[PDB]
Amino acid sequence: FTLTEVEGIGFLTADKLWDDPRRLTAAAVYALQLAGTQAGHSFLPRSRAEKGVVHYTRVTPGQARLAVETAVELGRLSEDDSPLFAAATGEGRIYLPHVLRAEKKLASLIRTLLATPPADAGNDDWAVPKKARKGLSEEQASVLDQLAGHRLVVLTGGPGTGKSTTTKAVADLAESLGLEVGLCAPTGKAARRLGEVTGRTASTVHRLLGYGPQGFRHNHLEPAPYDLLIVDEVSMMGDALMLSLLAAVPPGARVLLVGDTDQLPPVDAGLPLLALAQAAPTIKLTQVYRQAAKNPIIQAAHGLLHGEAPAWGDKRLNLTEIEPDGGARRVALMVRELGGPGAVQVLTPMRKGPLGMDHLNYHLQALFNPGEGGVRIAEGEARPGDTVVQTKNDYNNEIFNGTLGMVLKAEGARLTVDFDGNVVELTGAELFNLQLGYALTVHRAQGSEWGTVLGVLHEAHMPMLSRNLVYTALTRARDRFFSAGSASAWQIAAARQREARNTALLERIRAHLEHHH
Repeated sequence: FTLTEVEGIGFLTADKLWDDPRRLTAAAVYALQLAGTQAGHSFLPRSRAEKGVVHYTRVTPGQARLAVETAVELGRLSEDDSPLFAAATGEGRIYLPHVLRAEKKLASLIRTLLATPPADAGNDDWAVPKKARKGLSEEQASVLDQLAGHRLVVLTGGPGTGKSTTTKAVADLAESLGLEVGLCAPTGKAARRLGEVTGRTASTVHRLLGYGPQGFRHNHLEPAPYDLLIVDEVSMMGDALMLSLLAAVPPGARVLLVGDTDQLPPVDAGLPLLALAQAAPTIKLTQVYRQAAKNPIIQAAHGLLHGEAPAWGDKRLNLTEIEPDGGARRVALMVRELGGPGAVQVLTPMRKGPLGMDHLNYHLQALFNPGEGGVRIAEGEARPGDTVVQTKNDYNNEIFNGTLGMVLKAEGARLTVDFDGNVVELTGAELFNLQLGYALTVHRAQGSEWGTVLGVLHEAHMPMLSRNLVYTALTRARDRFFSAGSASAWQIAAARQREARNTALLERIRAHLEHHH
């Protein structure tokens, strides 16, 4: 059962391979793991931890109590009942030890960044000319002023706002002052877009941090060599990667974090951007561009925030009702009508089930790349001409999680794929870390943008029908968004604010600086 923690194997398999204290204390560890995985919680109150053990192992509640208690005293879980900023529930918090540590380290790192001024002894040479605020609004310009004598600044804003132009004004002003600017996003397509709009070279957060099988090269011992780090799409970053980034900022150096707080929350535990947007000096763009204002998609997205489903029927924003169980063929035909795979990106909330990703890919592949005798992968078959997605990091071939590839040939049980120039032949186990990429899930689509998007949505995706999911899906589209499924699925998404994550980061931050000195 000690296999619960070692990366790869877990409780799942160790259980159905095995009512003994060793099982129970590990089922406690497992209850917390599932907390992070499903709901993105950094912790669970004691009662909810105990309830998880009862659910996932079906012991008595005293056995679940003993399990959690045994896990704590052994160091396999952490209790915390410290009065943070708000303190009075009669109940302690339990964490995976490393998740409590990360949260405390991140809060501590955030506070020193907020409580210290920028410098190289105690210098300035960050000045704000009227030439620097050229064609910026009161708000967008204020980011340049806030950066003057603050090391951590946050820029939030929805799609209509001008974060691109604001980000460019920052990078321009900083390099004119002589500073080294580093540009940064969580995904490769986000990174690329940031380089394009700034007219510079950007990197994934992991590249910029020097990532490999050894971990991150850059950290407090060897900072990322930049006087100003610019990071975009921070909505996607959980506590863990935030910590790895912020810990890599040279002392006295600056960081500008830019995000859309209404996007989906991170996949990993935490809501750092949301915490930072509340504690750090944050510029919240509220002005939509004129050409953005007219865009139906941008308007539907803002309606979502008012818990209002989109108003369909526009040539740029419409919905065609389909039945999910047999409706994937129809989606493939809808894509053909739009000029095929090249002219439209299909998105779905989930991988499995009716109109899930696997369902859609089968039909997309059948209709646009018919054929036989390809190399079998995670699900279905890969053939030349097929798009592919890498689903976990290949450390040997240096292919990152979520890289899109083009299958050039599949011969025997060997797949030859071009990922973004990296032509690489794959076999064996690393064939099961590939999936067909005609249809992408909304989560895998985060940070990516297309001209037109076909978004599937139906009661069939019930658990995933949240406001944030439908907000992200919609903001993947620049020009046109077509939906397939049910109108009412959207109404259920719009009415449903996603669940509240357990995170104490904000509370820890406000502890560190407000009630201190």
